[PDB]
Amino acid sequence: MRAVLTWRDKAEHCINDIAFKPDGTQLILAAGSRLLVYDTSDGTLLQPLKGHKDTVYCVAYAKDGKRFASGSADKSVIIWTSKLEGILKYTHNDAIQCVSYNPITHQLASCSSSDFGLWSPEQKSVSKHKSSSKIICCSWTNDGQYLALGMFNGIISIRNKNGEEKVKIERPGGSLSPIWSICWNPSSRWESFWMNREIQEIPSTLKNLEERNDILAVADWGQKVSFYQLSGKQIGKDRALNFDPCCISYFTKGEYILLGGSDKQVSLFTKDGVRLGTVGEQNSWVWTCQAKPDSNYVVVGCQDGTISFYQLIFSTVHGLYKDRYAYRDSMTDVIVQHLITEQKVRIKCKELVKKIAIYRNRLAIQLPEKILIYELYSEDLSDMHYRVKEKIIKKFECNLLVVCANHIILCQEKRLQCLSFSGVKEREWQMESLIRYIKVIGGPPGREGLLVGLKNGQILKIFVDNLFAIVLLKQATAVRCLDMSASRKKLAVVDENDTCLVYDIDTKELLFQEPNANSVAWNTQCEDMLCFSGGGYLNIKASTFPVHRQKLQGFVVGYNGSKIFCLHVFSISAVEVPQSAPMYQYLDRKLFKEAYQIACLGVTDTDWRELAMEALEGLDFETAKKAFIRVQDLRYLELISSIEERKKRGETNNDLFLADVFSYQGKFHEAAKLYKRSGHENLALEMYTDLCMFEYAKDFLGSGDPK
Amino acid sequence: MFFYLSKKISIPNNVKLQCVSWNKEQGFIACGGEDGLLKVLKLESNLSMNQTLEGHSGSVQVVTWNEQYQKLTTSDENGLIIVWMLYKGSWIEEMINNRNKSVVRSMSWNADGQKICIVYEDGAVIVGSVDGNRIWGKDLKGIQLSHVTWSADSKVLLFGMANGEIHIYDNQGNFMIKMKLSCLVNVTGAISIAGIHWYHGTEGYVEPDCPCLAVCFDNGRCQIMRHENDQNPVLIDTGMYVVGIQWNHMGSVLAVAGFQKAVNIVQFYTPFGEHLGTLKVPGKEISALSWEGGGLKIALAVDSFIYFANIRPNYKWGYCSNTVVYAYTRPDRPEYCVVFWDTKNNEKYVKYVKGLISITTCGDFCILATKADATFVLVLCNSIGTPLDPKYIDIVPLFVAMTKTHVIAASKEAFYTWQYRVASRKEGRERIYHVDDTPSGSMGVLDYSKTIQGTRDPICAITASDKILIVGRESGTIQRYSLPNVGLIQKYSLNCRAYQLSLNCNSSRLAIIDISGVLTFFDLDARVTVVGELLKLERRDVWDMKWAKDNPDLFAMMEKTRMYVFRNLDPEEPIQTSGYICNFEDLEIKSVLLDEILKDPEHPNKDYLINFEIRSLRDSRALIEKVGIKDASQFIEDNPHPRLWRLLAEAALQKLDLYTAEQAFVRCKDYQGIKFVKRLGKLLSESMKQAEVVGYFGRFEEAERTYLEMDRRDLAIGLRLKLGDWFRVLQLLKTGSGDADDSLLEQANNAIGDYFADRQKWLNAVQYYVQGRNQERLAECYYMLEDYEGLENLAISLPENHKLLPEIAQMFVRVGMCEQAVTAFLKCSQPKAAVDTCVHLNQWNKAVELAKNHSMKEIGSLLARYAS
Repeated sequence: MRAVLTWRDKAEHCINDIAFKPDGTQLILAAGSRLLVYDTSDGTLLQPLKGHKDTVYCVAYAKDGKRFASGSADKSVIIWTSKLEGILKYTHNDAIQCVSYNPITHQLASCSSSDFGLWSPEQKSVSKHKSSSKIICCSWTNDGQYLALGMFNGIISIRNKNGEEKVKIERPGGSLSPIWSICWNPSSRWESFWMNREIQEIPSTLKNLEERNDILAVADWGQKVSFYQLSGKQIGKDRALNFDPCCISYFTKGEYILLGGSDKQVSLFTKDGVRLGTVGEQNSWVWTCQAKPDSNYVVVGCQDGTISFYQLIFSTVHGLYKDRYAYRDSMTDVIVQHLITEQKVRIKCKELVKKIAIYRNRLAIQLPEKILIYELYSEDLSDMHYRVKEKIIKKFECNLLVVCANHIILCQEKRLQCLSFSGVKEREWQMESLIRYIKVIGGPPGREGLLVGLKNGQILKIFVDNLFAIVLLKQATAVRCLDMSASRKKLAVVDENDTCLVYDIDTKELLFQEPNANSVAWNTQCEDMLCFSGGGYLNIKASTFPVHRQKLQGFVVGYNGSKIFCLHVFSISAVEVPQSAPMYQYLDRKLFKEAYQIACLGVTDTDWRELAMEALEGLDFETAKKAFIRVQDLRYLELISSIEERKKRGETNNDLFLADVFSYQGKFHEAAKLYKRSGHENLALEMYTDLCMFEYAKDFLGSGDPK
Repeated sequence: MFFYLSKKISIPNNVKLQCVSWNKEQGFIACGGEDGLLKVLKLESNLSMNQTLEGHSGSVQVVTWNEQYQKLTTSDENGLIIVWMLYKGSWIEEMINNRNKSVVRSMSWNADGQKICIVYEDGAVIVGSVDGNRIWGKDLKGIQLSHVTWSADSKVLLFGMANGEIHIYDNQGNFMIKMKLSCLVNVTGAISIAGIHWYHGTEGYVEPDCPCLAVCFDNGRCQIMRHENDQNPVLIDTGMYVVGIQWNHMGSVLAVAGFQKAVNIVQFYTPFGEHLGTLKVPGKEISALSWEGGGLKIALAVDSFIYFANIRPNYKWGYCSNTVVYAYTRPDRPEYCVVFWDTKNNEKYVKYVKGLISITTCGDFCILATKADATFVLVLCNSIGTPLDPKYIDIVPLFVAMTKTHVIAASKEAFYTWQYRVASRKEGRERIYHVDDTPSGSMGVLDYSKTIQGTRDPICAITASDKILIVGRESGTIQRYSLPNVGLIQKYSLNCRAYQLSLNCNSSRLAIIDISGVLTFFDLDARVTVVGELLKLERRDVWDMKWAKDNPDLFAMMEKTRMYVFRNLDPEEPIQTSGYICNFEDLEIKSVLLDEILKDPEHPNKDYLINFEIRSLRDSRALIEKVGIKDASQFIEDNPHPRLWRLLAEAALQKLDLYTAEQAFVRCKDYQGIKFVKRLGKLLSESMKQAEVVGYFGRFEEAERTYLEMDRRDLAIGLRLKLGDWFRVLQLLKTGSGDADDSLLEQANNAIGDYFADRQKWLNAVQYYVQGRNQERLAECYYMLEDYEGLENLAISLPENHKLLPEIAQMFVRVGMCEQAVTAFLKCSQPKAAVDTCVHLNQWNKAVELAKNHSMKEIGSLLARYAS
């Protein structure tokens, strides 16, 4: 999790309650006796709305886009509209603390110290209902049927649209713990109800639920947050806290929580309440925190007048071995995905998952406080039962995590440390410069390889067993991505100029360059198949040929068989390589054995037949045999067997065989000249007489007239 | 999307039907009467013509099948609800309930059949489970209900009032917001709903977030919204008292039944509001609709009848190479599933595609034109599904016409030309033209400033043959260009709007199937004093056509439920069939039954591929059957064509004439056939020539059995060896005995090892290569498997020297094992490459030991160099 600070405009007074236009374009703050209509885009402002006399304690929008209220201390709730005007100004007896609309019916509900009013838009008066203590938070249920009132008393009233008290929630600690913020979990079917939108005159005043799945998240001022269902039953157990809560909210789809509060910082908990980092450390207390709708953008208001508009960026955490792709989901779960059977498995970790490192029959997950090492135990190729093997418990600081059978490798600045599953620091290599990339390249079970790339430019292969780096190359610029050929003979290096370099690892020699690359993955199955992905374009070379570039969003993560595994916003995707194009590339250069090697990866039957013909004419009969076997033509196979049984006996001439092949396809004229050139026109004469094309056989009577 | 009436079942004693509900799971048609008549009908002509008069006094008004649980339901005007269950092939009368206040206006089962909502005219609402009627009974207000409908998740429950207000409810009686009605803006008089149908996503959605709900009012205006919209495809229809609404089973065509003033009509719309036709049902007044389960038939009530209307939907299918491509949607995934069913090997290759506007095939290629997240894509595909080249284009690819050399995907006002092959790979020269651009012979590149001018005469269809391009406009003014280098040649100004256009091989004649069913032939290159003319032919209900790829005159069309083959405008006895012409070539027509395939998209049977033969080939075959080859040869001589001649030759070879057959094989330049006939002539044995010829047609199993029966294991082994059936060779070598049996055995094992090794299936190639004696491939198979103990055994098994020991040693060096690498090198010749590794792998002490062993200790410094 990482948060960037888009703007930090600061107002003159202390922030009270912030509200977003549901479009997500203007955020009408609270600041003194005025309301500020900012622009989320830049940070600019429009005007401090002036209708109010006194300090504002709350604001809301309509989940529609037009009406938006603003409670205040002048004991009045002006219902401002879009285009920045104000329309009703119904009043109370007291300061209105929080005013929130209904998410379905737009029935505004504005509470104060003694009584909360309701006002449906069609209603000609405001219905006032008495309350026990000072009401401090309102939160309508997603379906708009219940409005729950936390209070300084420390008791959560829950009431219906009429106002009858259905049920009341008790927070232990009593008045010493005044609920100061609540929020109903906004993930429901109604969440998209409003995704398809398109003279201030007063108002007169007037004076089952067990099957329902909702959760009211309550942040006390007794240093706790809990999660209560609608029926009053608690879920889990109170979550202790060091800061005194002052804000609790949710993201767009209700998959996180913001909290924050007394201490000058806004956290980000999961729905379950586990900490997951920090948006930022503020300058004064945070009174409000609301994520932008349908966005990653959150906004923090404080007791300085400072308004910050952050963007959370969630860093992708993943690992891959061959066909297994374990990645982090919801920031506390790890999904291990088979790339062939596509049989996903989830592993729950309950804390932030920082790094995910995988290897054959190993799965390491770095939690903030410990490292879990998981093992596949059954000997099945598709086995997906990860069982817990070890728990190396220690606060680790490490840039890169790589797991090997019977070891773990932590890259931390220039030190490469090798720890065993038990924990002991078996070995450490003091690499001479910044380690940028590190990658396991197989080997024996315990004594394995590591391919370590430095910013120095060096490239090192390190064996886990022997404490001596084995250098490979010394190309210039830093090595942002590495990879090694299927046979561990050719290396592919991408160096902070998007320039895929491919090296022959045993002769320290270049082979070719490509000018756009962020990620390189050699084929696991066929040696001569590269695949980079630079600048939005996939590119698939084959040896030293031109590339075949498509378009693509993402970057390459693996390359198995015929499948480019591309990653784009947590979504793995398999791009099917066209093998026919490299096959034809190989055929034009008269490389038949390679052409077949590529064709085996899966091509059509017409391509198979084309390769078979071109093998025949090129006189590579073994490739022709395998091709025609894979098309199953008994005619051509029996021809090739006849030619082979001829060559087994004394038969060497290459123009007779090519003439036979041309004749047997049906040229009938190039075959003629080929027969002529060899010392057999008699064969041409037999051909033309068999086709009874006697006009032509007139001028293939080279022998004469010896009967 | 063509459609016509089929049949008219009738109901005795001229009662007036008021409600029809076609059950989707079981093809039961339950029709309400006007005097207590409640009948259940079924087809295949009726099978279960039934009379469930059990109960139901008075009239009968509403009827709903329960798709799950197959429980019928019915209501009288006497408030008498009934449920019917199928016991021993008949319908009986149970769960009788009666509330004695008012009349059941409407009923609805849940999306999952577990709950039923009934609304009464006086406003009272009762919702019951399958068993106990009274889950939640509410009496609402001074209102009069008329409809009720559940959402996809059975959560909202949107009533429909008498005055024309829809009220959204909660799955209880929690009145939420009234729906915002957008379809009516200028209306003034009283409005009743008369039709609501929420399409629960049960075969998936035509578009990932397409409209589902459908509200029409009886004045004639409809709105197809998703959930509760505020903008939504607004429709105007002229139907005086639009009386019905019915989604398709795929939620893809909306059938709207009413009647204009003018008389009965059933208009159609796609979910986005595009019109598709008009049915003109006879009779007095329609009263209700009902689609079949398979979406092919729509059954609609008129007076005392049930008129049935057939529908040909717009399947997205194709035929490229030997592959039937056909795309369908499925509830679990949100993207179209496209199946490249390779018929020849009976293999399936399922892909998933997002947009999928259309599929076009020509030759061995297939453009799946889609919508992307460069906004639209044309996925040019193999016959096995692998996308060769996604080309991003800007214009909306509504109409795609594929020639071998070029593709053309054209929107309503422009068309885009891209050359995807050379008569042989990509040589792309993309261009864009407006329709009214009048380009000259040749020229700009990729100018996308022409797709935005907008016109009054949209493109309705396009086609292109190998030479010319014909763009049809909705005013019939087809425009003809020279394809390789686009240039406007001629305009023709036909009569009617074109729906499908095709050209014969010579590209002189053009067939138009208009938006209705009408088919004509047009002649492009024939000068009347004008330039083109109609050609004095016209059929009625055409819904597919396909010219021959070889003969200009031959033509094929599917009219109604029959196929006609035309040879220059002279039809032939109509074959009876309901399939789509895949191919027309060599006097033979290959067609497929899409309707049966798409009822079971997962498992397409080969029984659904049908081959027909046009008259001439049928006469040749039948005459060869009846009279002997000697006479039929003269007959086929009368009228030459290579297909016929090859038929004659194969008939003779079957009879083993070997004299007629050779003459045929010369009449089709076929040197292969002549050479096979000669070889057959060498054989001096019958039952040997018979084996050769049953091998000629590819019946390899029959040939092998014949070879075994005549006690020739040798030739069966040989035949299975010529092909690749190495498993068969192993099985045959399991029994009997031959001249060189180990040789074949070992060869077969090695060959199976190669068979697996090319597919990257080691641990299977390794099982072989060992029963066989292979060394070169075996080490590679071990290496790619990371079975280094196995490499070590192999390296300690090979003889003292070998060609493979240095290779194994190289492998050990790369993987990093030093001991084993040294012992390998020592086993082979070089010790200097046994010490260069030890220094390279840093076990310096052992390097010193070796150097001392073989006396070339020139490595003095190096250790001190590494002492560092």
